[PDB]
Amino acid sequence: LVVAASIIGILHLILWIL
Amino acid sequence: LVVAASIIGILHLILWIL
Amino acid sequence: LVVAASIIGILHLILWIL
Amino acid sequence: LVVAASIIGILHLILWIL
Repeated sequence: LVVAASIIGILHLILWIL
Repeated sequence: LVVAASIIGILHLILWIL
Repeated sequence: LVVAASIIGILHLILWIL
Repeated sequence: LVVAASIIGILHLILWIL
């Protein structure tokens, strides 16, 4: 769960900045 | 907490995409 | 961190629904 | 991951309130 949340949170957070 | 956050984060993230 | 994130995530998520 | 998510979640959450 931490590995998946880390991947989705990273890419998910980047998309918000864009 | 991880199990609940994982369920809410998954469904919660899906709702945003829609 | 999990205890705090759980409290902020819970109340933080509720505020979004409202 | 928890240390990084905690830093990004904290500052990331503050930016939303502003």
